[PDB]
Amino acid sequence: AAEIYNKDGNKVDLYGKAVGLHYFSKGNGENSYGGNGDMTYARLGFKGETQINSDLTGYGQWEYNFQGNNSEGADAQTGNKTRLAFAGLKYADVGSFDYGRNYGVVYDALGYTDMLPEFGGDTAYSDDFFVGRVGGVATYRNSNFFGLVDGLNFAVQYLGKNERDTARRSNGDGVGGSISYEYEGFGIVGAYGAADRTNLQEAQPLGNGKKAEQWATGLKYDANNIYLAANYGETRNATPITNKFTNTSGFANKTQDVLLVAQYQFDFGLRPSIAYTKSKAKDVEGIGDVDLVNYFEVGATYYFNKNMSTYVDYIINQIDSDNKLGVGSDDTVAVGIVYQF
Amino acid sequence: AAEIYNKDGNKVDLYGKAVGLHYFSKGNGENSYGGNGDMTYARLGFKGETQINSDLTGYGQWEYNFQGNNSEGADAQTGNKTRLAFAGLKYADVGSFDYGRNYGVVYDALGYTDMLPEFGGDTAYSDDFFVGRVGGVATYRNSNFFGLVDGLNFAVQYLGKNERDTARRSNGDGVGGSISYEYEGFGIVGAYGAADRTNLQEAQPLGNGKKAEQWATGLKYDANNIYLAANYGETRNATPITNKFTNTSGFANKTQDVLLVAQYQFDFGLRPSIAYTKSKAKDVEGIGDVDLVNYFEVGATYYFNKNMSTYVDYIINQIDSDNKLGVGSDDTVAVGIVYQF
Amino acid sequence: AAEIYNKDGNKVDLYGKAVGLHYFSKGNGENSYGGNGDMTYARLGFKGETQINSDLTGYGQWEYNFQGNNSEGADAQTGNKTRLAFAGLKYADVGSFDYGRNYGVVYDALGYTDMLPEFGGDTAYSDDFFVGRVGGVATYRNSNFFGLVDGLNFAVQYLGKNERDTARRSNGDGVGGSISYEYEGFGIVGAYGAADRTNLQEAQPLGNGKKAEQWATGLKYDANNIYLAANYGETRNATPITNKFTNTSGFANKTQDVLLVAQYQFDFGLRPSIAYTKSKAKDVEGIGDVDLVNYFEVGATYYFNKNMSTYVDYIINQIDSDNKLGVGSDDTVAVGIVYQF
Ligand SMILES: CCCCCCCCOCCOCCOCCO
Ligand SMILES: CCCCCCCCOCCOCCOCCO
Ligand SMILES: CCCCCCCCOCCOCCOCCO
Ligand SMILES: CCCCCCCCOCCOCCOCCO
Ligand SMILES: CCCCCCCCOCCOCCOCCO
Ligand SMILES: CCCCCCCCOCCOCCOCCO
Ligand SMILES: [Mg+2]
Ligand SMILES: [Mg+2]
Ligand SMILES: [Mg+2]
Ligand code: NA
Ligand code: NA
Ligand code: NA
Repeated sequence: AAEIYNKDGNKVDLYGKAVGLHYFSKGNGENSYGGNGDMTYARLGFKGETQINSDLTGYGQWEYNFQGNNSEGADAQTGNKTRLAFAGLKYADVGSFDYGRNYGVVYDALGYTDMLPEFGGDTAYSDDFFVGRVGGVATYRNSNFFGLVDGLNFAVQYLGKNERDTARRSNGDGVGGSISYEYEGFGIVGAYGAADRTNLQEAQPLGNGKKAEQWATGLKYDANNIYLAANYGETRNATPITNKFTNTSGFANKTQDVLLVAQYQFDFGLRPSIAYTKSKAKDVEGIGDVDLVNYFEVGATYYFNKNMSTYVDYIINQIDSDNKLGVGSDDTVAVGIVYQF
Repeated sequence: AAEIYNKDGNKVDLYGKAVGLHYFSKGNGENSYGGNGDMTYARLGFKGETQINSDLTGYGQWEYNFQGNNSEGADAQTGNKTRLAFAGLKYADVGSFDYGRNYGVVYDALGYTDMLPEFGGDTAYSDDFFVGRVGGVATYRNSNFFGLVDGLNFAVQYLGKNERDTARRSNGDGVGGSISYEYEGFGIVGAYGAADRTNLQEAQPLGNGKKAEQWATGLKYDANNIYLAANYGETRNATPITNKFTNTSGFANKTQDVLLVAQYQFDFGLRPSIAYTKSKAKDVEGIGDVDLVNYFEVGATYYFNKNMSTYVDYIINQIDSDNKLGVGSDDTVAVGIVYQF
Repeated sequence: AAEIYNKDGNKVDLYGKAVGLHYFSKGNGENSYGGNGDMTYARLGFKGETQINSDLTGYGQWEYNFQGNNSEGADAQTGNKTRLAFAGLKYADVGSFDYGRNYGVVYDALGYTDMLPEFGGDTAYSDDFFVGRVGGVATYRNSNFFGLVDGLNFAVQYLGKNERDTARRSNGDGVGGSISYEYEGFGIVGAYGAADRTNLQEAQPLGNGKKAEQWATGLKYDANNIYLAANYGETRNATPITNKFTNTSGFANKTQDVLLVAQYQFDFGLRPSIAYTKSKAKDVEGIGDVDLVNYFEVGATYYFNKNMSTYVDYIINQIDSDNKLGVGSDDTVAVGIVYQF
């Protein structure tokens, strides 16, 4: 970001990017992984930190998504939203605490493989308990275990109920945590969270139970110009799904999720990527097992410098044309050009 | 704010804050003063001023509210809006003039008690003629009476008609003004404004008449680490109300409004607050007298520095369970953590 | 704008303005050129550029419109939108390429007369193929013809299909280009673009054909404190129209468009303006010829400096009261005060 202020212990960055982005899929993209057409968007945000005393810092962050693929007519606001808005306090060797809209603690694990040029991170749904950005989350984090164990971190998070007007975007009270260890270029992590479901969620035809659960483990290697990561995750009554045939909606009673990525960064800027993502629903009403996501990725980002890049991301979709939920089976390739600051 | 530009007589500040905020009320908060659940939000704005010559400055300001308690789904924009957008000119000892969306001149008085950690300021409704932020307002202000009387200020404001698609947010043409005097830590102020009502407003079942009127007086003391203030106000056909029982809506034929606040700022950061707010509707159709607001406040803000604070604000709601308009009778307590720049 | 960052070859400007703005027209403005009432708005944007090496720069830009004439109620978002969002690369003497939401290439011509204090530029519709801002546009530009011919520029633009939920805001694939030559204070330009229409567009009662076409030529003189410009343009199946009598909608089978402007900039700040704009629809179903726009403009901007200005813009509307499409026939005058940075 661009440091717009640095005095008296307070630093503030404005940050953002403009992403010229286009998806190419068969026909109207209706049956594809990512869709088709212009997908241009921009981001803007601020990130501030104040040194309160030697041991205490305060911080806050806000981040917004502005779609650049809408007309200036009545659809102008489609897909626009606040991504993050939180504030907190960090006290040396004791931990940090923040509250607001922020990443759910299971993303402490899922973030490991969420590194593809355009796609990937498919199981880190927004407004989905602990796996993505979510509102009303209070998060305690500790780095290097009170300063005693270098590389050992943990987090505990309280998720406050959000009774919204859709089952998809709602949640009940919940709690979760994570622990990670980093060592010589490697990181390993485990995260788990459980929460009440709301009545509206329970009322949906797909998915059954009073609690939602999510956990994931991850390994990454991030050194020597290589980035390699693997996630496994499982969820109960937590992953949102829709049956396009019956026009029903709800949550998968269970999923088993696998994500893999490998990338290499050449000195001259090129960063090729390959990945695999498979999210498998189980015990789905009227169906049993059904794939939600299943693809191989081949892509590349070319970095001109830390402000400018382009990329192509090809998704070789393995979902078949007779997927029992109606999941699209066609490939999608994204091409993007990115200015960021 | 953060000064992002200062050359050739032009200074521009970017400013903002991230407010992690949660309300706690009985049950679903449906019958409470403030509601219940996550209430996180962020603000962003700019404020600019150009020195045109020795005697003339130009200025402009824009300010936005981004809710942080919405999902990234279809409710993403709920409660998002521009709070201020105006530009003006100030000519030494003659006065300033600005036009756009800005505070109505009666807020020159009501601002005195609008100082609680989270709540308070209940009668300074937005889009309500002269008491809060409102669109299309042209405002002339004079400080120290043409430079002749230190501490003596006055304002005159023309309110342009806003025919909106709700009675609640509309207004006709109007005019108002205020005068204030500050002396040795004290301020006293009086403000009055009157405006035409629109046909849509006249058509509502609650409230009757062709003119809306609002006035308020205020005293404050702001010195020696103390802040104490009192407002009295009266309105005619101006305060918006709803009868939850009859599902009718409109404006109170009259209100009488009292707001009191007392705060003390300790050197180490703590700023306790106590307050009282009672807004009383009179001659309401089918009812006569009915309280709209009636509570005692006890709260505190802890300031770490000028960038970081936390607060708790407890509203001891005195509205009774049989309030004839259906006003909520339950208490609400807010807890907030704030980073601002 | 305000340069918020300048290190390592990357420069970023934050920019914006607050425009206090009011329109005055007969009655409710329903039958006027511009409407009536408060029209205050604000703009915010960023514009970045990174020097990648001696010959290569990357850049990005985002720009937003925040209306300041809405209430903070349910109409809060009306007329808010992203105006621009794109990123690109410029390689010395070879050209630049950008993609995202940007000006259609025919605006390379229409921009010449789009210089009035408040109005004007009437044929540069947004989301209208090549004449205004539009989504999904890939644009190649060359300055000084590969460095061989000073003042000679050209552009080629690919317009990607946007199938939106309104005919008005949609378009099919298209291509266009422009060429301009500047010399001794003068500029001349020609621009043309053609694109497929979508099925939804073809389905509208007004307008008939599979292709939309737009072209325009322009001359400007911009020197010696004078600004004078002329545009001529023609369109096929491209200009959006509505018959208020039949409540039908679509596109004009053809238009012929003329825009003229002349302005002079006095040293002390005053910049008077006169203009003429006439857009004439032809072969309109059930009507034949009908004027869409037809007015003379007289106005002035007073510049205090590069940050602060005021203006008045008077539109002498020549549309007659029996216009066969229901186009408003009444005058409109805008008064504005502008702070910008
Ligand atoms: C002390 C550190 C705490 C780390 C807790 C997590 C341990 C597991 O390592 C996760 C490696 O990824 C494995 C992905 O397959 C998952 C199958 O169960
Ligand atoms: C870290 C990730 C490791 C994964 C290895 C990636 C290999 C790329 O996969 C190529 C599979 O092509 C199969 C083509 O099927 C098309 C059927 O319609
Ligand atoms: C020369 C300065 C002009 C000030 C005009 C206002 C005078 C009144 O003082 C306001 C003090 O608050 C009293 C609150 O009770 C109101 C009851 O009427
Ligand atoms: C500047 C303000 C001066 C106001 C003094 C504030 C005193 C705090 O009020 C405490 C009242 O408690 C009454 C409890 O009733 C509960 C009934 O459900
Ligand atoms: C080599 C430079 C290329 C320029 C191509 C455009 C040439 C025409 O000049 C445009 C002057 O405005 C005339 C407006 O009337 C239009 C009537 O046809
Ligand atoms: C560069 C532009 C050159 C155009 C010259 C502008 C002259 C201003 O026009 C004055 C026309 O007034 C006609 C009044 O009709 C009113 C009927 O309701
Ligand atoms: Mg279950
Ligand atoms: Mg009355
Ligand atoms: Mg035709
Ligand atoms: Na169910
Ligand atoms: Na009435
Ligand atoms: Na047609």
